[PDB]
Amino acid sequence: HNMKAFLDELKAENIKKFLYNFTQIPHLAGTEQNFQLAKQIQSQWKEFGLDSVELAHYDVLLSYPNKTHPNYISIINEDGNEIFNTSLFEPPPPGYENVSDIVPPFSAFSPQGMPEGDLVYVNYARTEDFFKLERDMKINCSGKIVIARYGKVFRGNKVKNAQLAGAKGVILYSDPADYFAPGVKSYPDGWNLPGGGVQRGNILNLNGAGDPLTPGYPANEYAYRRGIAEAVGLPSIPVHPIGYYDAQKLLEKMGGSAPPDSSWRGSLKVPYNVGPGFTGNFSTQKVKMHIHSTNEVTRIYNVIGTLRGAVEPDRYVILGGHRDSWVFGGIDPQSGAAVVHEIVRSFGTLKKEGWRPRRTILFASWDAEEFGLLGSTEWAEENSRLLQERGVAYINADSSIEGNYTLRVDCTPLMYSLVHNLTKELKSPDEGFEGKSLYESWTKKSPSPEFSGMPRISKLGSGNDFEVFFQRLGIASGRARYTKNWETNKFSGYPLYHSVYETYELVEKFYDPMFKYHLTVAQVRGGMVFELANSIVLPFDCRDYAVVLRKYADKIYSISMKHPQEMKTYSVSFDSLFSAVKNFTEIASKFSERLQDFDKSNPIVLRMMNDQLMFLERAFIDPLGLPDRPFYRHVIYAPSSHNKYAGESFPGIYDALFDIESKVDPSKAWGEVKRQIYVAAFTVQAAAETLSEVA
Amino acid sequence: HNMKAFLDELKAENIKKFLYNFTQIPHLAGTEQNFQLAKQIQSQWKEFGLDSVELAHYDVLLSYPNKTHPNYISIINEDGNEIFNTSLFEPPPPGYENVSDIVPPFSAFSPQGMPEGDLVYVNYARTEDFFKLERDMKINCSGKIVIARYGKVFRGNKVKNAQLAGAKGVILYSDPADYFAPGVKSYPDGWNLPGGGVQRGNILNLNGAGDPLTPGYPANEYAYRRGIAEAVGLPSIPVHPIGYYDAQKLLEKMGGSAPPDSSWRGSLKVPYNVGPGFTGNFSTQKVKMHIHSTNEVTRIYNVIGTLRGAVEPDRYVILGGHRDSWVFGGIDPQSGAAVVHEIVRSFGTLKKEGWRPRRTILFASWDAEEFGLLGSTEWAEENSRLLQERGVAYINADSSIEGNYTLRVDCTPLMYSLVHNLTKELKSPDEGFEGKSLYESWTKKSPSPEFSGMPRISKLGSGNDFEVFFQRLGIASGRARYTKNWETNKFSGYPLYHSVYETYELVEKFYDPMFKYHLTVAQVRGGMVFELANSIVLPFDCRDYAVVLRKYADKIYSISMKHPQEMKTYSVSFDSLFSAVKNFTEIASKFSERLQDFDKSNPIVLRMMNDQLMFLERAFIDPLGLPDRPFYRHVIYAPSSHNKYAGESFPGIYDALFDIESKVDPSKAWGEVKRQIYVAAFTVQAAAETLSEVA
Amino acid sequence: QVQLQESGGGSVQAGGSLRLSCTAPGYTDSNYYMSWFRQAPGKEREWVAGVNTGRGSTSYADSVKGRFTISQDNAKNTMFLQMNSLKPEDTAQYYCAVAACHFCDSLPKTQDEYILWGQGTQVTVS
Amino acid sequence: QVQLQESGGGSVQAGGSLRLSCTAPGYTDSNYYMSWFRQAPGKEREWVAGVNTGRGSTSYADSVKGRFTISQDNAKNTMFLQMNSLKPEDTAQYYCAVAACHFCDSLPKTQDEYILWGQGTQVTVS
Amino acid sequence: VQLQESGGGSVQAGGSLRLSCARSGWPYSTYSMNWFRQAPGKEREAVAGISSTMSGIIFAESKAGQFTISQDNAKNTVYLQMNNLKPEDTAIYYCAARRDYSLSSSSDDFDYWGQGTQVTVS
Amino acid sequence: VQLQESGGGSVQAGGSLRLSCARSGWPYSTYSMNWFRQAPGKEREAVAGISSTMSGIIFAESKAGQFTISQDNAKNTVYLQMNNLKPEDTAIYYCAARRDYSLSSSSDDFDYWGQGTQVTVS
Ligand SMILES: [Ca+2]
Ligand SMILES: [Ca+2]
Ligand SMILES: [Cl-]
Ligand SMILES: [Zn+2]
Ligand SMILES: [Zn+2]
Ligand SMILES: [Zn+2]
Ligand SMILES: [Zn+2]
Repeated sequence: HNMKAFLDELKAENIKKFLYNFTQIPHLAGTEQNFQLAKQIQSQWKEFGLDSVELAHYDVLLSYPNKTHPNYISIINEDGNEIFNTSLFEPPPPGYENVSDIVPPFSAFSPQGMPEGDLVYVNYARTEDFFKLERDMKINCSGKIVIARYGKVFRGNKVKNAQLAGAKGVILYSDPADYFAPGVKSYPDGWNLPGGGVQRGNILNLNGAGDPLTPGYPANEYAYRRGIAEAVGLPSIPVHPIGYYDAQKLLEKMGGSAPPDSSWRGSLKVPYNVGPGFTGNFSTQKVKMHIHSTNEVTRIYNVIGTLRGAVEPDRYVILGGHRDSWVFGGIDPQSGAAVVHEIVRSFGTLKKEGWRPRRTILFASWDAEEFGLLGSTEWAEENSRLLQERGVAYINADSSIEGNYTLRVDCTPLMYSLVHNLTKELKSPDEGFEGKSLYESWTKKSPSPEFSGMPRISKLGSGNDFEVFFQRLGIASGRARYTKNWETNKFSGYPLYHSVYETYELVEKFYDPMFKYHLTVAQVRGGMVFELANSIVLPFDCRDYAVVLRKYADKIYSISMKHPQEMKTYSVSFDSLFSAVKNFTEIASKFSERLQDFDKSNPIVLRMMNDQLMFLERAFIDPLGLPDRPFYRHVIYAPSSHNKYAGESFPGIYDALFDIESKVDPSKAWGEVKRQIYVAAFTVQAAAETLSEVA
Repeated sequence: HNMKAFLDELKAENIKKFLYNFTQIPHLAGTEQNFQLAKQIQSQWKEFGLDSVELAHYDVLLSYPNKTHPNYISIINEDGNEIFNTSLFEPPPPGYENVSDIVPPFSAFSPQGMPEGDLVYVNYARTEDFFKLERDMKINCSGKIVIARYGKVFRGNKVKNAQLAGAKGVILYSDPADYFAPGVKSYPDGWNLPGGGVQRGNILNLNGAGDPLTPGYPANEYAYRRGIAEAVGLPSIPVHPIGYYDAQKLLEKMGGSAPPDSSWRGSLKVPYNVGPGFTGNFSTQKVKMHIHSTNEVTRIYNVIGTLRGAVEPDRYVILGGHRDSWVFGGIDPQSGAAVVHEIVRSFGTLKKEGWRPRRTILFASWDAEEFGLLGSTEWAEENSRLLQERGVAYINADSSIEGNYTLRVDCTPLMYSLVHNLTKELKSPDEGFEGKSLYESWTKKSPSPEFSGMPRISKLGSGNDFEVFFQRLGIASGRARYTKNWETNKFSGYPLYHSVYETYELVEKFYDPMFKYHLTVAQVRGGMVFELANSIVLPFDCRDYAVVLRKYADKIYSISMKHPQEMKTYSVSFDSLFSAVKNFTEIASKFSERLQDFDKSNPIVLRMMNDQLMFLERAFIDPLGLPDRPFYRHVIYAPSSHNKYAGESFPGIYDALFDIESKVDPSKAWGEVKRQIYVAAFTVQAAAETLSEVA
Repeated sequence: QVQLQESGGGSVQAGGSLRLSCTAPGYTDSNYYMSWFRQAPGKEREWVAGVNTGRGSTSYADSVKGRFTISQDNAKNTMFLQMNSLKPEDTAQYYCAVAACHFCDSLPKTQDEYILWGQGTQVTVS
Repeated sequence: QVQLQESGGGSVQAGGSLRLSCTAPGYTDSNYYMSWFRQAPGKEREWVAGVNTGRGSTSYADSVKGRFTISQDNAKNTMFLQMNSLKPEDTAQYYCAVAACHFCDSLPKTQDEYILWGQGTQVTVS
Repeated sequence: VQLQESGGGSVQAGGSLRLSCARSGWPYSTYSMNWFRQAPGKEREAVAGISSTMSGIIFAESKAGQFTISQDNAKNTVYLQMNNLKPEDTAIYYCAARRDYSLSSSSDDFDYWGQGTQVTVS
Repeated sequence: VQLQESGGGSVQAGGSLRLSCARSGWPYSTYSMNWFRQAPGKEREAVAGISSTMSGIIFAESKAGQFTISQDNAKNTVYLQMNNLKPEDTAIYYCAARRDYSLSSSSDDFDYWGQGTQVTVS
């Protein structure tokens, strides 16, 4: 029909019912319940009217804690007896005691072992934290179990740095000062973190590889899995998370060096000391870890529903989010899963009406994402040849809600204007602002640093299922979710993240009573997909790209200007980069002027220009790829090798520039910097020529 | 106007005049004469009518012999005095004496040095002859200058194997047995090799890298050239070619082990012994080489003429061949250069009439090709983003004549039918067959082994400018030239190859006198280009591919069946590969059935199917690429690491299977074989799905 | 690394005048955003003033407007901040920051974007 | 490697009969191109016969046609070439080769295509 | 709610007497049962405590191998195995229960108290 | 075609005589001249030869340091330089010319013959 006929079709009650349904039982990846859920999703997508729903299957490596032998942590005395024991399982939430598929807390792909030794607090386990610990604090981190707090860093980088420091074991706990909002009760009284709440995640440095046994190729039936030794991203150290109750019972006994600064402290009633061992009369006893998990090849199932386009069937707009969850997963991904299911239902109703999009739409209930990107990467690897020449954009969908302040949107520059132009038509769900556009509230509470009247749109970054679609194949990606008042709190993400208490009741009462915020997130994502799949001209704007590009240029210039003298001694010049961005700007302006008045009635020229716009993003990836990271190919937004959480652009130059002070031979390091500048300038100029006049 | 108007417009007299023009002075790459020729070609193409002619310049590494210090080979006694000296310059051809731009005989990229030591004859310097040298002949090649005869192997592999054996110096000479046709006089009274004639070539194992200092990126003005230590493909041993007169004066004195085989011999009056040193009273004497050549960064120029398309300007059909030559080079490439210029002139006349191609045509007088593919690879690297998403096919053009028997054509299977279909319309230029199609003569004298009525079409292999366009970007490549009686002659290539005697008079009197075979080769290449540029639907045939595919499957199967027992112990199975080929066959049959009746009046569906056909070839390259050879990406026709001359398909499996018997770990090697089989099967299936129904 | 040479400020009674001085070595021929931030005992850093060398513009806060004007020195790598009509609540400390820019499209007003930081001190007695 | 076990041939007067054998170990369950090549004293090889295990088709040389027939052996990895009415130009030494095939689209007639080679011999007197 | 205890005895030394306590009518899903050891004339000190999620810790760490703590929810009982009796072990062992599963060693927090089975040692 | 031999002398020993022979009237571009040393009562053996391509080989390898051979096309002559003259070197020398540039030591092949210069050594 049209835009409004799609936006108004979305019902909050239907999202409520779907979220209730998907959260009554666990749906952990590679399990019978997840397989049943995948079959149900396929069936429902089928009678909704979807053109063709297939069930892709891949035998991918996964990890599970064995049922007979539980995993935990024990404080073992000198004699050998066990004194303190970590909770073998999180306390069950009210109303879900009968369910017996609650997998105990654990970190995926944690190798087996029974490490024993002393404990050292490592703050957030950041690279700077270790830099403190040996540069000034002077502690032998090698051969000692470490205890780390969640936040500010992905778990994979944390365990990577732990391995680099020689740690024998890593214990993960969430400090309440990082995961407890003041003035809010804990579940089931509130939405804070109960003492038994444990966050669960994957310790994997896949770097976009995907399946740790088939890097670059799908794990088909006739595939050749590598040996476990030649796996990619697999940690060589046992890790398993705990709560903050048992952490406090464990952290209190430790004694030694006082925490170096205020940030090395937390809300727990602990000295928060950094020194190894349990200083006191109980110095003999030490931590012992008890992981007995297993890594096995299990068949994962991705439900791919293709709804064929009417005008350009080749052009695929992909909207997909994962469905696996450690426990019921009420707020992630089953909130996003219900959002996706509602968009699928609305699109199927529109298909029943008779409407057909101008581009084929690829919905995809992915799998095994909590175990690394696994499923999405494998499905992309299998269909890389088709997507690299036919994909248009990939709209991700996961964890629609994390609070009630505004709408946080991370998207590529090409859809920037669209992200604005869509939000003007919508209605704000927040407190106040009745009858005002969602855009106005978004600007009011989250204003862009440059323009007061513009909202702030953060960069795409890494994580989630857009990684392989954006950072390897170079397909425009976007993501939107309702977000908290990040300016006035500390907790990164909601306290009840990847824990047992992520039930449906939590999302219902403590986050979204009327499920209106879910409704608006669904409106935003479905509207972005609809505008991508029902636009005569691709809703991209090169100009903004050029604009924002200049910024990071200055940024990547400015950090280099932290060493002016060096750039004079080695003749390091960014003038190639600056000239390339100036080209990009002028040529993008000319391209926009051309497309503002080019004839749209002609189909072949319109297809030509849409190909130009679509391949503009694909003009940025380099087939050689980033050093040591072949599957990270983007040169503007690919994750960096250091400070991947921060997300600094021009990753090659940044890693070249990162820690440039401490290099044995500055000549070779600065030569590598010049090489990265040359590569970046060449890529920008190549994209500009891709936007230049043809023949 | 049409096909016939372009075909008849081609004139043998104009090709005659152009070949006269380009062959009066040397046009070595990176010299003022070559720059003047490039400017002349650019101006001629501009005044013919070409839409836009550019002079794309690149500062690329090249090699030249210094004028003050000439390069030669000598025989030195014990006292140090020099006994015999090699010709400092081959005799000037009659009619060309005042010209002083003729460079002395040398091999490009040969490092400096003055090696001294004994000499060992290694036959054609193949891997097999070295294998004889150590396993059965018990000769330690390491530490001794080596002498090799040309033929059966590219010079790069010769010097590579010489380095592996440990040679201190490499000497190249042409043996009359393989370079002197019986019953034919020598120049200037015949087309055989005079004793002063020396063949010239570049010793580079580039593996498609291109510029040895900027692999993967164009050598722009702001580029960052890598150090000479980190260059790719540079030999570490001095090499300089000689004739057979001087070689005989040196070969005769050597004495030792007798030749083990009859193939270890030639027409020269030599014992052809393999043993090191010179037997008898002159044992003290030894060979000493005198290369003083220099490698410097010189600016090369590629004359690119773009003629804009009328319907699909994005789609580029590229037709280009090199223009550099060691000496006048009346047969390589000026014979092909004149052909290319005549096609350009005819196309310009057609454009002057008003005709417009349906696809943009890119003519390109390349440069520095005799120094490795340098210029073509750099221009491809510069415009890789444009070509790999917009290019259609690359029709190479070089050395149109090598003997008047038939028409040898090497092309990708996609246009196999085209090569047939075009050849039937043309007329035979050969002896006899007046008024009969070139197809009939080609079949009669070069019949396909399978079908008697079909002609024989070989594969692309490696070498020349089609390498970067086919083996890296996955763009269809074709070649056609007149060829000799390889059935009844032994000399690989015409005897006067890459020497001073490659003048215009040679090509006139001792080769095509009326320049009619040149006319028909130009007809064939221009017709292939015109069909590729002015066909409403891309003139490719998937089925033939599928057909021929099965063939190589059996081939790559058969080699593995040389070890049946091993294939059972490690469960090595090609059933995945066989199922992939069977899939490809059925899906290609269905696609061709759809293509036979799909509506052509709709430009959108026509563009869809043309994209399917065009990217079918591009569905074969893998972004990871072949092992240790990232720029060789084709998994079907890319040259192998071993036996690159032979050109066996499925290079990954063949290199995995090559010398599989002598492996330290048979399990690991056979696992690598299984991995290659899995990769090949996945790639074939991916191409089939690329040809499968969309949405 | 290079460290900014910041100076200026001091213990001055309310209603008087003062001046801040920060120098960025090696920035003699490059445009930059030189900005002045303030943090108070018990409070956070707040934006006071900023300059844009690329466009040569200047920006101040609402209350700082009229009160405080940026100044400059003949050497392009050194810029000043003259002070006047000091009021007692401005007892806090300041910091100078520079962010090298070539296009200099916009002036950053948050402490995150700036890279090089100094250390300043001043007392505003009643 | 595996080497073909071939036998047959012998000193037989002209106009008689004979039979040539060749066995391909490990080829019991795979289709294969089994063919025979003859090289004359002081001359090159020539094609005389061949079989296509994949399709069962058989082809012979024009002079060989009407003279020489292939006999299949009970073991699938072995086949025979019975001989009859030997003409003194069939004094040369034959050679048997196998080319493993799965699709087995066409029987090859050039010595380059075949991979595994044997050593057969026979002499014919007038 | 009755937290009934058992296991009284008067073993002279080196006994294996083991104390059992069950919660009847327990109204909360989560529990934190521990022991207190009232010595003659001394305040009751927490001995060992186990929560509803198998998270346990003995507070008499000097009596590490002396006492072991466990429980089973099949019959809703908690289990204190004692070995190597000493004459000073003569004390009145009480049990303590509470909803919040944090393992605490403070008497005032724990307001559900059992009979307090006495173990005598000679 | 005329090939004059110059460089007569009667050095007893240790001479530095400079033999020269030029192609006056030579009409072919390629030349392959050598020297023959006719000894008293002995057949003229080839001494050393040089082609038009600067490719030269001495044939009296036992006299490697004894004889050196050079040429220059500025004045169109070829040169033989001898040091440390020996008494047995007394002989009559001819310069021999031939169009084909293959260096050879055959007397009958070398059709052109000069008058010859006699070097007498005491
Ligand atoms: Ca994979
Ligand atoms: Ca390059
Ligand atoms: Cl998301
Ligand atoms: Zn997690
Ligand atoms: Zn998620
Ligand atoms: Zn060459
Ligand atoms: Zn060539």
